[PDB]
Amino acid sequence: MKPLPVLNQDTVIELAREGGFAFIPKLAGQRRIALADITPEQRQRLNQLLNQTLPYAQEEGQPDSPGSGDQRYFRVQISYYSQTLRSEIVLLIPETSAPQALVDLWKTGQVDE
Repeated sequence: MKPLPVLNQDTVIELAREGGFAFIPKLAGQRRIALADITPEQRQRLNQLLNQTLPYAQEEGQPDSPGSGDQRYFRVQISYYSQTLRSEIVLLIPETSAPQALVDLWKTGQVDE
């Protein structure tokens, strides 16, 4: 088993949602976090922060919640640089098919299990 690349000093998660019908800033919802662009403490505090916010935040509205737009899609780009494996992984799939991993990656951004 080789689960997703755990958040390390060489991990970079970047997710962005687009689609709908009209190009509107509010429909951006972009989130690019690069651990390699911050300090060790900053990373740990960041992960713990967001995670600690989950139980302190509202509830999710199913893998695909209602709203405006006609064609929505999620784009998750996981950039991981290791010794044996050094590359990035981009995934783009419509919201209508957005798996729990996608909806969870944009919300928590942590390995699903």
